[PDB]
Amino acid sequence: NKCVNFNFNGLTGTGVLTESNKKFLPFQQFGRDIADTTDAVRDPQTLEI
Amino acid sequence: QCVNLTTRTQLPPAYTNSFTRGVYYPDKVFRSSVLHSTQDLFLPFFSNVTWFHAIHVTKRFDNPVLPFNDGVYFASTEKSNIIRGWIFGTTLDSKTQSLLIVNNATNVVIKVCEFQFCNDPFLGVYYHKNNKSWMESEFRVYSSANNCTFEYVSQPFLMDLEGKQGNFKNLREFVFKNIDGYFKIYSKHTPINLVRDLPQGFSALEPLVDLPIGINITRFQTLLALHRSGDSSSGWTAGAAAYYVGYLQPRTFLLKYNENGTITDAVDCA
Ligand SMILES: *[C@@H]1O[C@H](CO)[C@@H](O)[C@H](O)[C@H]1NC(C)=O
Repeated sequence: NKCVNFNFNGLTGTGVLTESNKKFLPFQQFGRDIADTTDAVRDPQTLEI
Repeated sequence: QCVNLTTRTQLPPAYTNSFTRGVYYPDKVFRSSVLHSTQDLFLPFFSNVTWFHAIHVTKRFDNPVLPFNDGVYFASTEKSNIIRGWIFGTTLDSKTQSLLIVNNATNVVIKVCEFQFCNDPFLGVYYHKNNKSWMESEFRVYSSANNCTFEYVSQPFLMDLEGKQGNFKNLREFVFKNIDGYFKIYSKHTPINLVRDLPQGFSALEPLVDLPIGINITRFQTLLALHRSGDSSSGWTAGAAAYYVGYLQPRTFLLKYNENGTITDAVDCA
């Protein structure tokens, strides 16, 4: 809930992280919206999307 | 020690048609409700794949030495876990570094080692009439192995090994690729109710492992179990089993994802 510069397993970006209702598959790390812009990320430590 | 089995009838080769098979996730990037174009090594739709059979009825024991051009799609319609693993290399005689992936009765072995692979690698299961029980008895693949770097052994389990009767039930689809010095294995697996064919339909393979081996693979062979309960080269049964081999080529495919991340339809542009 804050503008944060984040780095998730080499994926670097800026933005606010919020709880998500999206359900990722076990083998999927991050999800891209249309146009291949990062939209969601699974934090590897606790596998929270 | 190895023995080259005899009592094996020679037939031509056979071939079959693969209907929209050999599709995996090209990348590890989750996409949901999207129509993605991707260029990569795929198995073309409505392709012809080499058919190898293992039937009791001859005994049709197929385990030839197949090339490995740029990747292989390997499907297996099995009932009693006859196919056990694979071997990949260049010369297979410990001159050059080979790879083997085996699934014996207890463990899953993955070695990248300098094996002196013999002409007829296989495994042998022994069946006891005194008390009906099947379990691995013989492991004839490889003679010697001196220099090697990469091993992996999985936590011991207990495996069926028993020979059922009926039609094939389990479809095992596997994709092997060797690129950037990475051996990439995609796998997936599906209950079937056919008798003799390799189903139609769609199913996207998901990646299973990425071995960082970086060897030079040009040929490979499958290795599958035989049943015993004759001589050293005659006393063995095959067991119902079939497996299909295809040969990946660089293609554009236009994949469809669901509202999920799972690939629910693809089309070959060429
Ligand atoms: C596709 O498979 C083989 C490839 O060697 C070829 O001989 C065959 O005629 C082609 N068509 C069919 C129907 O198998």
